[PDB]
Amino acid sequence: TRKAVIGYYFIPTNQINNYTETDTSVVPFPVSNITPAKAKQLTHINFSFLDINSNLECAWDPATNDAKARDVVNRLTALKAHNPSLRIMFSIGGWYYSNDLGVSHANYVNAVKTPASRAKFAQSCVRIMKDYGFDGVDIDWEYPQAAEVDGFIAALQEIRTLLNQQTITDGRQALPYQLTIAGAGGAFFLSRYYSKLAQIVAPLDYINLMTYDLAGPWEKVTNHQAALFGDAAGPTFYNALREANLGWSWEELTRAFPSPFSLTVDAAVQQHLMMEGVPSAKIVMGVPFYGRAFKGVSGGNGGQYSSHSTPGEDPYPSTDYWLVGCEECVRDKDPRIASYRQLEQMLQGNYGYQRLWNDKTKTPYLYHAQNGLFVTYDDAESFKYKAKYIKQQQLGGVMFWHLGQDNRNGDLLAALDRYFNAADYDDSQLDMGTGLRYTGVGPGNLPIMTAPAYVPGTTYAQGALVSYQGYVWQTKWGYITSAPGSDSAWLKVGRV
Amino acid sequence: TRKAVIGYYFIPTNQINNYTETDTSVVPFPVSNITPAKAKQLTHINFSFLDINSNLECAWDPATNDAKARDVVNRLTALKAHNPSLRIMFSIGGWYYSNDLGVSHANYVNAVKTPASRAKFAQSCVRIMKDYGFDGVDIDWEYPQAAEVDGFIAALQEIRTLLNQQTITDGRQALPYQLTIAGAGGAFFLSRYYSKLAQIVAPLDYINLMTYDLAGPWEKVTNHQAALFGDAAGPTFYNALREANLGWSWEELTRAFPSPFSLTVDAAVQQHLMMEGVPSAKIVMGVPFYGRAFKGVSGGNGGQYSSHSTPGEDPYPSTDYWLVGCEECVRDKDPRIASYRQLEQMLQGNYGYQRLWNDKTKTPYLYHAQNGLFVTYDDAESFKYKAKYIKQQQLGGVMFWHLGQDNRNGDLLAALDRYFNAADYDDSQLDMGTGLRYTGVGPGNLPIMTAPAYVPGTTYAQGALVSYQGYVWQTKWGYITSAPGSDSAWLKVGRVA
Ligand SMILES: NC(N)=NCCC[C@@H]1NC(=O)[C@@H]2CCCN2C1=O
Ligand SMILES: NC(N)=NCCC[C@@H]1NC(=O)[C@@H]2CCCN2C1=O
Repeated sequence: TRKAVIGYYFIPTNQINNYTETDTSVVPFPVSNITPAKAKQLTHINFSFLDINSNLECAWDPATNDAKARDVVNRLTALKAHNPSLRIMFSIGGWYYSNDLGVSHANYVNAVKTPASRAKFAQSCVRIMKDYGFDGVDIDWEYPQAAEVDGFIAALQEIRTLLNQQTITDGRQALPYQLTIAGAGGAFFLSRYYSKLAQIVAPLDYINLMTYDLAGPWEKVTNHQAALFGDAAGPTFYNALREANLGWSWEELTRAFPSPFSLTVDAAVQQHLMMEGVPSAKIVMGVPFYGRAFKGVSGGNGGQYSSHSTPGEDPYPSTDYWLVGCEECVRDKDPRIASYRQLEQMLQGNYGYQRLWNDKTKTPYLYHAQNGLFVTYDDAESFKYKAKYIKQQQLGGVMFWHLGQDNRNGDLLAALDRYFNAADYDDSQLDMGTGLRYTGVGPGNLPIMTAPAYVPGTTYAQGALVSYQGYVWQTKWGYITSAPGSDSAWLKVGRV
Repeated sequence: TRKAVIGYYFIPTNQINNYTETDTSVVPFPVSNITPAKAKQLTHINFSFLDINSNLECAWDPATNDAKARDVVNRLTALKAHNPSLRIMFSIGGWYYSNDLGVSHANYVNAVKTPASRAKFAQSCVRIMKDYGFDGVDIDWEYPQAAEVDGFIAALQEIRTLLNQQTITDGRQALPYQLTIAGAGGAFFLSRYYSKLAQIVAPLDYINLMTYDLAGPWEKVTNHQAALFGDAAGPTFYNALREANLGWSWEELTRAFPSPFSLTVDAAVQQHLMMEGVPSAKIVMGVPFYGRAFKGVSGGNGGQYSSHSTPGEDPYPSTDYWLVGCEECVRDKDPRIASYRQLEQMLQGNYGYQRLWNDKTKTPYLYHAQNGLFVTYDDAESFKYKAKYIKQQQLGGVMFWHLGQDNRNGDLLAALDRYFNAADYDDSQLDMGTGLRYTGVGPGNLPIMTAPAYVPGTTYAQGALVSYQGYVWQTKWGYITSAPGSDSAWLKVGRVA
């Protein structure tokens, strides 16, 4: 099965309202930049972002010029002429609109509240999809909280019901309408809805993990924002999942959620695979087409794992654009984020940056020894290991933010496509390294094991293993006189 | 309120059937050994044991001569003439009958299954109670677990309803019929029903904790079987309550159930107190009137916390009776258990035992340097600390197993009564020691705390404390923008006044 390659196309309301493909000063990345070749390397483009309004319906920014919006969307759907598998999805939400303190947060909470609010909301998503010509719905609420999760799940189920009906009504069996969400790629936010992951993923074609922004100026020490595996020399974090609303025992929580742990892409993927009912084929690994920069770092590990003096607030609370050579940072008034396109230009500009590589995390980073700057980012090299992991772990594919950040030749996208699809690319010998793997074990990823059938009437010693009801169990202490599932002394440790 | 003093009177079916008060080789402990003085020192006598038959009703062992059974019980209820507060309870169950692998275990599981079975069983308990002249029902199922607990709770509730009505019918308001159970005194068995303790205890007058047998040959390291407090030098154990179906977070489980921990009497009592809705007044501390012996122990620490070579199978699989001076052990065929009566004799018999004391656990022990023996037991001195604990912790009283093991003068029973009631006993200056106390805190026994009210729309740093919906909450990590409650970021740490 072809791996999904999902790229976000984000365009601010002012750029839509002033849309032009001939003046990068107004619209830095117009649709025309997505050439036929690039359209063929994508399976999905997530047009972003739409929102949920006070009327609790899916809707465009109230300030959007609808006729201009329709034309931009039509340009995107026109790309399907070059790739019959291409889908132009539209994304609802994003951090700005939906975070707990975001401008539209209450609308998300209220829209999933009742059977009626959900029906109205689901209907609006499908109506918007059909009216503008989109191929599916992607919801990026960052993020529903424990008490809102059942409502969220029910809303997704409703949209799924309506989309499947629309697929048949439109004769779209060959390319069914889809439903996806952008899911948390870090344990802290993930813990909000983790316990009900299976129910959340059931109505989805994919859950696209935001497995990046795992480091930022909001953290005390610099770190890689999307390390594939862990580096023992780097910072470790509290494993929030042990506090998720699971109802599991201490042994179960402990074995599934070691703490502290390394916040990496592998951790997030493995945490999802640990839940039963969450299929690897629906998990999509997100990757960033941008880097995060920090100032005020010290030497010793090339800028890595160092204290820093970078403001963590949004918007950037200063006028000091200190990321040397980053012209896009001046345009966007924030030196803490730089597109791969800009970083590549900074590297060939002799600005004082050294490109270094961490072979544990399998990610590159820049160090500016003169100015004390550190940049964590991803590139065509880190993408080889992530692509191999996606294939080995049988994931659904890759997602990335965002298309306008790739370089002019579309090298990052081309690399992802190459790694999955090129007949002459062979990563059989690619060394995945010795970085730390997440070793938690849960209901969903128990190892295959064998053990004698449990025998009623037998008394078991501590550490004994038996098979019962299709799983292998081990005793937590001795003199066990009742059965697995009915005596708490038994721990499920394997399957089959 | 007077503290309860609940003593078991256990008599095997063969002794009932050949009951005699003039031949200790047939009946070692006849009822006649309970004088008026002893009757006045007790508040309850738990006659044991009755069972639950295949008809799922309370019943005597089928092999019991009924007339002889009534005569033994009559000797016990006649003691009431000497103490108007005394109750002769009858106990249903016990280890032999009710353990998972016991001969009658199925009957316990099936009797509590449905409204009909529970009604039938509860009616039979009250019928036996009235027919034989008992003053209450005590159930000692060791122990219900899983799906059985809800049924058990409903059966207890049903018996309570029937007893209360019987009390009114009989005009027994001055000494109402009572309902109690023997409860696990250790976390492993306690974990079976721990999550529903409040519901189990609601219909009871008392839950009598079997806070003994916390050490035994079944364990690789010798230890005190009923330490009041812990000795950091002794063995520690996995806290099984961490595995009960409580629905608590990892932090809550860890805070409530330190692990490994010292299996002590204080741990069991504190573990019950940690659960919301379990009143200290209903908690009864059990104590043993017998000791457990180990052979093959090493020198150095008086036989304490040493490897040993003591058989663990039951029955005692050997014919070797190695507990020096213990002839009772010969009569009963097991050198691993001895009554306080017999142990006291071994101490007056110049057999080479040293009586030592652990000032952390507040318990005595015997050490036979010559033969490599260790005996853990309780005596009048250890009962001083336990009785003071009962008073300080406002527990309902003390329970013990069993009356036949006290010495002929009834000194252990006399000591307990004295510690609770004698005007001439003063423990105000008795030092409880520095042994390890159980310090778990449960979401159901949080301290009063004070914090600013939670402000919606605020972002909280790690470790911040706020008050919200009756509790004080602490954040487990930073940048918290969610409200306290089920949300993973917040931990209930205190109660708002
Ligand atoms: N200015 C900053 N931080 N840019 C990085 C934006 C990362 C971007 N934010 C989002 O909310 C969407 C949700 C879907 C995935 N997204 C992103 O990667
Ligand atoms: N021979 C031995 N092991 N004697 C110790 C028996 C302890 C005794 N056993 C039980 O089942 C009753 C239930 C009520 C309290 N019990 C005991 O202490």
